[PDB]
Amino acid sequence: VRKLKHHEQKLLKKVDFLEDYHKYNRICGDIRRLANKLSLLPPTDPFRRKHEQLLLDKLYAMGVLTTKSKISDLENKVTVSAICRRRLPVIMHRLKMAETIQDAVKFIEQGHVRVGPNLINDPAYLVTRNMEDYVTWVDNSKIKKTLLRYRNQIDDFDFS
Amino acid sequence: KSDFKFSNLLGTVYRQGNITFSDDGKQLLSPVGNRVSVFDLINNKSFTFEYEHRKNIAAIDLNKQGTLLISIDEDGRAILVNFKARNVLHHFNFKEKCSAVKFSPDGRLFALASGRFLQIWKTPDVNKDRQFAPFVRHRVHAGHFQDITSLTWSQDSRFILTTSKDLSAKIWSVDSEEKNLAATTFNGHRDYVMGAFFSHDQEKIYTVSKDGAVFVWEFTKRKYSWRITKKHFFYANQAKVKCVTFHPATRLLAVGFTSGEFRLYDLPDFTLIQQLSMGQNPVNTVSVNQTGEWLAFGSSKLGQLLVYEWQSESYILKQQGHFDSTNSLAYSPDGSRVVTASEDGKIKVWDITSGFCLATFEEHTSSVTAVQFAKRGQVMFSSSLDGTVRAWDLIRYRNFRTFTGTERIQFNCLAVDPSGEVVCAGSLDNFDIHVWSVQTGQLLDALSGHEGPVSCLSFSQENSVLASASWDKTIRIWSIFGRSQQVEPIEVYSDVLALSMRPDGKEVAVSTLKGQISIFNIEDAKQVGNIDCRKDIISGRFNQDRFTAKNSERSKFFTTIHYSFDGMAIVAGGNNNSICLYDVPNEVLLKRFIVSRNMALNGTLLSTRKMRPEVRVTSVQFSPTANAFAAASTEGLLIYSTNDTILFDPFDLDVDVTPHSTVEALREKQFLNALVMAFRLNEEYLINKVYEAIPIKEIPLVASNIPAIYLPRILKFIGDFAIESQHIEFNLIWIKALLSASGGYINEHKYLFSTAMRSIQRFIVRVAKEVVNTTTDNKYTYRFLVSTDGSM
Amino acid sequence: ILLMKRCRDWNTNAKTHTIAQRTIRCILMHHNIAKLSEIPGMVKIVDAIIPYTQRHFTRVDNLVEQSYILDYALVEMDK
Amino acid sequence: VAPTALKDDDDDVLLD
Amino acid sequence: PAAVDLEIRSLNSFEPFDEIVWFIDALTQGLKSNKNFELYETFMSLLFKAHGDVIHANNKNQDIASALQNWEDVHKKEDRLDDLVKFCMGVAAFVTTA
Amino acid sequence: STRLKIVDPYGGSDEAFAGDDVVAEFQEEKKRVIDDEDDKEVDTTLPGWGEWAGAGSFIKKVKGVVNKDKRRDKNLQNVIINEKV
Amino acid sequence: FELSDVKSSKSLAEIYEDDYTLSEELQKAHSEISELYANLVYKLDVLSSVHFVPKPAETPTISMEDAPLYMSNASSLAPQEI
Amino acid sequence: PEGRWIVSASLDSTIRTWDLPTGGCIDGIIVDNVATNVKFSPNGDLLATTHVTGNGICIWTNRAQFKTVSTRTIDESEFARMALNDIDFNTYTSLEQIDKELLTLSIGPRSKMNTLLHLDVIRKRSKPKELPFFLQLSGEKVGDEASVREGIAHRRDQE
Amino acid sequence: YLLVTAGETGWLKYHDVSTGQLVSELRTKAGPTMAMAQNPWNAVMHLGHSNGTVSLWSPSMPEPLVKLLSARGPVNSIAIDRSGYYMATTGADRSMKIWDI
Repeated sequence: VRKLKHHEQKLLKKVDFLEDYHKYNRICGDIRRLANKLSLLPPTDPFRRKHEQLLLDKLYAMGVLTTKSKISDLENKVTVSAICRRRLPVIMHRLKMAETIQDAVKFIEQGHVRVGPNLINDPAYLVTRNMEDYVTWVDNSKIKKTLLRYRNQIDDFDFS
Repeated sequence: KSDFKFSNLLGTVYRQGNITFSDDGKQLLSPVGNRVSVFDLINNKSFTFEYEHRKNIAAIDLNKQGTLLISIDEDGRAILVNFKARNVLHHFNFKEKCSAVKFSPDGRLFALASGRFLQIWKTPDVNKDRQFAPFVRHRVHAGHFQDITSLTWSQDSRFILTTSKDLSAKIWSVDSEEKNLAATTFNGHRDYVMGAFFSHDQEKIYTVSKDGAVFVWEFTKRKYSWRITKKHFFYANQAKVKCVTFHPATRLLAVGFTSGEFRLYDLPDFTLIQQLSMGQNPVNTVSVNQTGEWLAFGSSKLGQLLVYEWQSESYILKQQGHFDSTNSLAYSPDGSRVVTASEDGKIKVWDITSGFCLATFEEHTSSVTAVQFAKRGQVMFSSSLDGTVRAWDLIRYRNFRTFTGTERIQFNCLAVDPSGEVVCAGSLDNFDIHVWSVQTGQLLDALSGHEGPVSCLSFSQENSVLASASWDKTIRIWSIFGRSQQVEPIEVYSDVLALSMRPDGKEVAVSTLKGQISIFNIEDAKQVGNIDCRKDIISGRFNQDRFTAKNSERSKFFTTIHYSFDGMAIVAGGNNNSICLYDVPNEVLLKRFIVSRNMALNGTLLSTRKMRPEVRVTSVQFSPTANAFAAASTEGLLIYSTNDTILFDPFDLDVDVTPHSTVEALREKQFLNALVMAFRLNEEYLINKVYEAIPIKEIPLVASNIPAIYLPRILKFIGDFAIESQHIEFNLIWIKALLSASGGYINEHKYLFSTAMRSIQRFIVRVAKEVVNTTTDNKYTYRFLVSTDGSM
Repeated sequence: ILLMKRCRDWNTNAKTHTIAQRTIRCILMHHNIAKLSEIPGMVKIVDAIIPYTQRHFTRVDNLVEQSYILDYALVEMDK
Repeated sequence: VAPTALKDDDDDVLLD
Repeated sequence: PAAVDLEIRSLNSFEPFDEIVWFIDALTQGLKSNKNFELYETFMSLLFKAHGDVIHANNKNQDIASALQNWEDVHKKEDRLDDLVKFCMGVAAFVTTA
Repeated sequence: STRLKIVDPYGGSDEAFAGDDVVAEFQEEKKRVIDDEDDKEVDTTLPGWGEWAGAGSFIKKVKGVVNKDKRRDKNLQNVIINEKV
Repeated sequence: FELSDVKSSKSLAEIYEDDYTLSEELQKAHSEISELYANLVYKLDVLSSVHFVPKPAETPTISMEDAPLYMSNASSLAPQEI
Repeated sequence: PEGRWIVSASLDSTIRTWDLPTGGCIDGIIVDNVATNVKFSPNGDLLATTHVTGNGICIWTNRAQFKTVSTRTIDESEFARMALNDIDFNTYTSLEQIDKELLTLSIGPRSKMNTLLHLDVIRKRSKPKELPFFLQLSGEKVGDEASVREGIAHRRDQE
Repeated sequence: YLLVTAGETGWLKYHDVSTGQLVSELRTKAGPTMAMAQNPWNAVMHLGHSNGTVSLWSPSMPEPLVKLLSARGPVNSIAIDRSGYYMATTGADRSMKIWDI
């Protein structure tokens, strides 16, 4: 509706009903309820300790955690910013593979970027810590020709 | 040089739809995703039909004659197939989502539940020549105001009961003249009506609602009209009725609920015959046998198909398919059984002959990446993404040992020594091959040398050398056994994804990212062959691709390859819609297969991942019987076999060779010539005919005189024929004469006869040994009783 | 009771099972098995000797099966 | 009849 | 299979044990036919399983022993298969191996 | 009626009601609202407070929301008015 | 172990009644531990998966997956174990 | 497609189907107009022929794909005027018993023998998964420790 | 400023658009609501069910104003005239019923 006048505002308030990180906010929140409740379960229990280790190892195995972590840290290390930096286009940028995130999204959609043996056309794909070493352009990318053409190392035999 | 055709789907039994019993009651028809599978309960056998729908199957039905099978997908597109000959008859599009299809008991007509419309059509005549426009609609009926849940036929093909979500059960007359007889709509239910049925006399109509209420309808004077004389209520605490069926002859009511349980009742007394719980997942479908003694049940969530004999409280069929896609498969050395592994982390053991899950293992926490057998075959090994490698004894079916690394290394590939004493696994994160000892369970040593992740591993069967492949653009040959250890690296053009080892152990082929199958000599470590795969591979544009398939580079490589046991062929598979069978010595494509034809599979043709299923093959191995190969894919285990042998491939045929002449030689008692001439024609019926008609006395004479060229072929024929044949003593006598007469020749050339010998030992080990085991036990069970003194 | 306990221990060893089996055979051959059943403590010692006895049966039979190599030898001479 | 239609008691008291 | 097991179990066990004798005679004739051997072998196994104690207690009874003895004379001839099966392993394992 | 007559290439060449008794169900509901909303005479006798109680050997009126005779729905057929709310 | 400091809703009959007729609540935790991890396992997996990941899923019960129905348990024990 | 038959067209206005294994003509047709071409479908269910007259292509439905065909040689004289059963149908059925002395198993699945022998354990494993107003309580739980010191201290009910 | 929704679940949702909050949540006890309609005069909801009873509903009160069955069969639709004097329904048993609110 139009901007409400002062007397209109005072009589009626909160009548203004009728980049999103909602999912990552839910991902962060879900991690919280684990460690909160995993604390509730008794410490000497063997089932809690293994389950805590599987979580710490796995968010580590993601790279949400740059280093190995204790549960006490996990209630604060995890952030929406941690999930986004694992996004392939954000990985694309830090590597200097693409100048801008939007440019990285375009290349991902056009199919010029391979991660290990598999090609990804989904920009929202996030990369894990064992896997970022192998992100690169597809062998027959026209982009990969301009790479080696300037440096004058374009080898036709590799078709790149 | 053999024609492989799709035979059956393993690792998978049921997805959705309505299960239908064969009219004889000895077979069960289950729709399996994009295809339909038939299970022979009496004979304990199974097959999957070759024809494929455009989309997943929605409803099926088999006529009482057993000749016409109709299947309809979710788009309304119907496929009529001759059940006996397993050939498609006609393709029709009803242009509407058909909820249910059911043949008339007379068989002339079949009814379709279409939204709030009931369509009645005329069944084509199978005896007639293939007609172009055989479907003629008898009538179309619509009084409902909402979707029809189901329909039921009268036993006399004159009235139909239809239940809809309008909280009404309603009846029609198939004959226009008989409309005044049955033009009633039955009401009273509080929720959706699930099933309306006739009594055997058809005097009574039973209607069942989703709430769990069964109403008994009878014509009575208050002048005469239908009224609810009796009311029954299912007092389920929260479970809702999901599927209902009724058998008029025996008055059995089988109701499947959403809570995952069912109840059997005897109407009109409402006596609870039995109640069992099917699980926590809804019981989607239910069917009754023609006799009424077997009950088939189905839940869609976990792919569940069960058959129950309520008479004896026994289970005829009880089998689960993998919840996820199968990531790897492994045959037993003899080929009698195959083991499958899924992304869930559960391993399953399957019997090739029966095609049913013998056992399941739940010990692995995460996805099981690889599965392999030892040479001996008693033991099985598997690697998983939980960080463990587990060894399994398949006689007692126990995990007798578990292996793991110091720091919980993630394993993706596994290899086992022929002696069954060393197990080696590879990882994507460690770049190292962990080596263990089977007997003791400790880490013998770590084989270092790769600068990239180890993609595949394999032990040479004979020489016992290990060949390892990695994304480091090279392949390494390890002579771990011996006083001194040597490693021979052979660099490769691009990233290697799969590796296959020659049964001779002299050669190794590898599939690389460039789409090349390069074959290297293990001893000389030099290239001997290379095949192009880029063009042959078929990849379909995914719906979200903003770049064309031809320009796409997503998957033109093969992530899995295996050799044929003869050694002249490679079957290759990858994240694509194609399986390609190549010939190693001469480097061509023998034949290519389309793995799937469902559009719902992506490859057939900002905080949310757009993420849908894709068509793919994870692993592909040859059967050791040398007659089939299995491909692990998302839908399940596709086994392609050469069993039909309709093709004509004569060997060394001449004008004088003729089936009549072969019979004439038999009549003249020239058994040796008849057998040779039959094998030259390569006709199984003629090869069979000569085989029994020779007397037992003449077997050693003929066997000693067989030419060497025909020796491998006769041994193969005996092994495959003897596995299912009843003439155990007759077939064995051939194996005696052939081994006794030509045994030395077999030893000189072991590999030429390797498959034929193996088929023989399977026959004598898996059936012949079992027979004598009972025979001796009875002989010994006999002796103790007679000699021992009776009790006072 | 004393004798069979010795036979159970002897049965476990493949180098001494032969003596045990013949002694047990004479017991079954020269006694009322009904009386053998009712004696307390028999069954539990009796339970232990099938699995070793069956193992010896899986062996020996393999020793038995292999012996037709000799029958392969003679038929090779006859040629 | 409906339009859709086709076309001793042993005593339980016993002595012991 | 379910019908066969109820069938053999139901077989009466009171003297003179005629039906037990009759069942032995039926199987004895069946073996002579040399057909359905694995089936004919297994019903006898179930017969001992369900009625081994009944038979053992009355071994000295002439009728059981006589029908029992004839089944031995038949079964004893079907021992060639054990020798037949035994050879092929000895050579098959050897031929493929050495 | 109750069957579509569709003329297209593939064809076109050439009712009663039954149910339960609703009126009794509603006619049953009408007492229950009436009985609940009517005044109730609760027996407040304490058995044995002043007499022997055992094997060998006071009514209070409670006001309802509306009397049965003062209900608006009375004389209205097929009508139920819940005066309580 | 902790002593309740508030009224026991159960009377002495009820206390002694319960006596006549490792911990369920502790296992109720362990049960309700599991699914969210199964939920947490799925969500980041589909985020982190190149490839399709499906979502994880009185009356007597039919156990449909059997880990052989013909094998006997006694036959699965070694002569050393017995 | 299976390589078992030839169908040939000739200027005499006839189509002949020839069975290679026996090397004889099994079926004969007389076409009003000469068929210039004959081609089998990849599946073999259809046969396509073109003729000297007519702008279209005639398609023929292979009945052999739906049922067996007798391989008896066609009569030459009858065809001109118009202008062992198992062998004839290319099949064989195994004998019930080759010889009486020779041992033969039952005509059925081989898992039947395994089922009968162990049928007892089949049933056991297939079995589905599973106050008074004056209690009678005494001893330590009730605090009557004296009775315990002095020595003073249901299967049938289930049975 | 309230959005009312009737569904087969039978739970009657009362949502106010301006406040962006669900005012009240109520179960009819008459099963799924076949017909839904509003009377402009009193802003009272009218619901239709299989039994044929028509339940008059309001956000404020816990259980309905009025329960009336006019048609023996399910009421497919409910119509209220603009004045609110007259209320019309058609039963699934071909019955049509004209009523006064």
